[PDB]
Amino acid sequence: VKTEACSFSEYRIYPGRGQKYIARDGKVYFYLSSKFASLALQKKKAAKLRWTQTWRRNNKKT
Amino acid sequence: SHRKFERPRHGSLGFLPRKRCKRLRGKIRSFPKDDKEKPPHFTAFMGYKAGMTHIVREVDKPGSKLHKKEIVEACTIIECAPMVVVGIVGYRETPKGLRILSTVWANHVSDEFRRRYYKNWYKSEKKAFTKSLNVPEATKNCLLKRIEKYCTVLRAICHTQPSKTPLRMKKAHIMEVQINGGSMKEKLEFVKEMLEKNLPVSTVFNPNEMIDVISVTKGHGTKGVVSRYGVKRLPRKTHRGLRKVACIGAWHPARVQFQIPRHGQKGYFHRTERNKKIYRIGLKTDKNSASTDADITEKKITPMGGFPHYGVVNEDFLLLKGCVAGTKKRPITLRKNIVPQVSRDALAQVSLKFIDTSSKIGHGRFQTSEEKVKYYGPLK
Amino acid sequence: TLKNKMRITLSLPVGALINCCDNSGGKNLYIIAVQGFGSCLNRLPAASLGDMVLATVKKGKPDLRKKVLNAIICRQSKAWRRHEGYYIYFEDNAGVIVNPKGEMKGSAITGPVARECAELWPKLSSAASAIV
RNA sequence: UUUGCCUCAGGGUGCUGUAAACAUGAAAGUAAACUUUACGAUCUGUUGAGGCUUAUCCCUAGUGGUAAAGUGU
RNA sequence: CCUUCGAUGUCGGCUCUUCCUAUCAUUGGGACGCAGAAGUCUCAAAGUGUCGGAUUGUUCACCCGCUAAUAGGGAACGUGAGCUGGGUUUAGACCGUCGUGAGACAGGUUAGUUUUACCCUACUGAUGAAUUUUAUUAUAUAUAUACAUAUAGUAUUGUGACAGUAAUCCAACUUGGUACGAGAGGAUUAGUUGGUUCAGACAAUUGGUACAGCAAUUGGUUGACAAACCAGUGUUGCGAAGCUAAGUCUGUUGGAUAAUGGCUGAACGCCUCUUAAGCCAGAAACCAUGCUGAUUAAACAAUACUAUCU
RNA sequence: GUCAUCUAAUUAGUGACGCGCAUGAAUGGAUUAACGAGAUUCCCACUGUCCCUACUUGCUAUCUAGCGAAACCACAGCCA
RNA sequence: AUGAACUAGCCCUGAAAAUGGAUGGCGCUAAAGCGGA
RNA sequence: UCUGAUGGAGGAUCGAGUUGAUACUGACGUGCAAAUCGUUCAUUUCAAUCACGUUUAGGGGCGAAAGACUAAUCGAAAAG
Repeated sequence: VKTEACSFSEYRIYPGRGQKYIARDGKVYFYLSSKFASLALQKKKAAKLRWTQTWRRNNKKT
Repeated sequence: SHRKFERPRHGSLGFLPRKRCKRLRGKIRSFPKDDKEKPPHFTAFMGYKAGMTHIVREVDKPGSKLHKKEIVEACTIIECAPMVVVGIVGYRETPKGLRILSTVWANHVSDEFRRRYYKNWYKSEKKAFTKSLNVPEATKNCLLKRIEKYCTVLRAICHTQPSKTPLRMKKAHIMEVQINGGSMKEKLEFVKEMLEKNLPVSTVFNPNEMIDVISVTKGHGTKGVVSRYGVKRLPRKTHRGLRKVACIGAWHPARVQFQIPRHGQKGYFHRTERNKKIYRIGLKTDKNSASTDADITEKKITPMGGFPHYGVVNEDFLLLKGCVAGTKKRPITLRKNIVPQVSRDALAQVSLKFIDTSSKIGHGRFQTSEEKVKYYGPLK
Repeated sequence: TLKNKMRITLSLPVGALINCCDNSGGKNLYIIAVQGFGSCLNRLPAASLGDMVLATVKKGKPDLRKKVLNAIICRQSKAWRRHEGYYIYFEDNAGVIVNPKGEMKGSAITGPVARECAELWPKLSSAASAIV
């Protein structure tokens, strides 16, 4: 099955699950859940969120 | 004088009285009309509501704005462990309705079946169906011949097997499934052959078949007229509260009409909903009941973490398109359509590409626990 | 010429101020009515992506203001489900000014346009730059 | 109402977001001794940690329990 | 001026239901000054629906707009122990006119307490006994019996009298730029995909909700850390579960008819749908089907087991 | 009232016009900055006022032990 | 036995209203209706 | 004439308290109460507020004027 990738987190979005948000410039974002959508809409960078894959990769932790 | 502005009435008068149902089990008001040409067959089944998931399927509607895209559909899982056929009832037509000639039983009935006859089975000594099961085959065949001679409607008493389900309830659910099909003799023989064996869902129904569901809706106790009939809230300035109907009738007749919405019981109603399509009949034996030809992943229907408030579906099941009345664990009767449907939707062959089994608790991101552990790697 | 829109969640009831997202001259559109809305006692007429609405211009060219004119919604901020399985939404509500027949009064569309609006209105899609 | 159930525990599934403690660990800078010693929001490692998760979540012949037998016919 | 002055709460709107038909739309017809399209007249028909707003206390009105249509009416001018209180209609006050004046004013303006249900019934839901002068659409091994049969307790599966009842309308495209028409234009019907309003459910997903839970943080307080606690939920993020719509699913086909058009066919040698006898086709109407209830039938059946019992 | 303006739409508001039912000069006329729990129209902000309601907290209601009124009452209480 | 034109008995049209409904009700047509005896 | 300080005026401003009572036409309306409760609101250097004392008595008083008030009694109190 072809899954997509979250834009805030890196989690795989399986069909029928996520939500889309397309910005003023017209470039699309996919969010796995209402939580990630909430953080991305408050414009929190995933790099400073300790549990995110971005943070894990940034601190060479994976 | 007349209403200034017309608007249709609140709610349907065809579902009155909105009182609690007599029983928890859905009850067929009427079976599909018998066609003498078709070979004898069962017309109904009973399962238990496990939960809901969603599936991905490829549309084949020419001229539809979807057509060749893959769409997501909500589906209800009904755990359908095989029943046991235990008895036969014959009905004859009289000007006063259908009259039972007699009901004959099988030679052996399960304790699960006998439990339904007891309020306190544990402290009884379970004497039910103990000395009437030793009737001679001579009188059994006599009663069967009389049924064949005089009866015009044949029904098979069959009961579910709640032990195969995660239900706490142990006493089986019993009903009679009308045998529609050939002649009276053929019906008699058809049910006599399987007078004691299991009746799986596969024999009763097929995939891609439109059926009807009979079940009791989810209960809500007494509800106000606003939530029970959809009446409009009164403005905020209303002196004695706003969640009510303002005028409950004209001066005359000097009575309240039965058509006026009032507070009362909401939910726990008996509903018969038509045209739920069977998307898949999943088998207990196979290990890929939730797999598709575009998934090839070895997985079963139960979502990762169990079905919330229900358990694990370890038996046969069917995937119904759409929603079904009742709570989880509710007994749900499935009935063949009153007349066979020939519409494009009824005749379509659903070909699903993906069946979701992520956790229905929270927002699950994985289809399998193996996938979750593979993603996370080792932990503490 | 095919009006099988497929139901989209109703946003933008009557009285909504949305952007114009076109070079006609108007800056915003004040929704006056929704085409095809029938009868329902206290129900406000509300529009979706591909819907044609009646609107007036509250900011823009004086030749565009103080008049009843047709518009088509192109961007809707209320999340709506497309049948692939996900939900989608823009930030701004936006529609373009059109002829009653549906042809744009302006020549270009500024931002993105929803695919549902684009397939309903072809010349609007031709004028659009990015379709999402 | 004893292959049940209740209970607690273990496991699962989730929710939150990385616990306390320790570290000649970091830290804008500061002060006090003849290169070290003190103060320091905050940060890092152990630590996707810790906490919580049915009370109406799921699984377990896992622990402990499962009480007087009163009334009517 | 008949009833009410030891008081029947006096406008409108909001809310909600039901009814009428003198039918606005939808169904099926007839006529036309009817080519087509649009329309007008008219029949059977009340099943379904009759909207959003600006001004005005307003009914009415009148505009803007959607619509398929925005028909007209009743129910104590339906509906104030349902609300509201804008108006009217007490006492304050202002203006104009009238009055010598106190004051008057279908002249205007501003401010001005809206009480009670726990009773009976009705209605909505919720328990529930009792039911022999009672009931029976049978029961008996191709054969009798009402001069009969029937106890009762638990329990299951049923019967289903009777009552209620539900779906509705639209668009686009194809038929078709076709029939028709000199052109200009331009169908009906069927089909397809959608949608409105309504109804019944449901929560996989999306959203909402928070005195499950985690985390952050302000003021105070426990010597500090830790742990907390107080601030009528201290305040914030996220927030499972459960509810929930703004989200998702589902919403038949038969009979017999009305109008009308016909058949055979006299009366009346001909003719005539019958304004005789005898027939046919036929509508969103009707009755069923399907659905809901059935302590609405003080209803009943089959079955399982049993009570010293017979 | 008529004409402008305000709105998509104005029996409202404002600006004008004035043969003014029945305006008008300490019955004070006209105008006025500042002031007003005064009357009124519009705009921005704002929002559950509304589309269209849903969920939730406290206190009641509810069932129980205890305590325990009153108003009203010819007789009463199904309808066409 | 033809065609008319009148006449008057019963019947029909003209004949539409709001809770469900009333020759008093049931019903009645070889009347249980209408006019007599 | 201008600029910076100083100074601390005013029936000046905000605002608790006091003194009142705008709105919800909220609750209650068989009230906690024959006028209360909640939120909201007005008022705070002055024509300010409070206490006690004292004066004015019924066709009389007293009235920054509502026919207001004069012991739940006022377009003529209460008692006989």
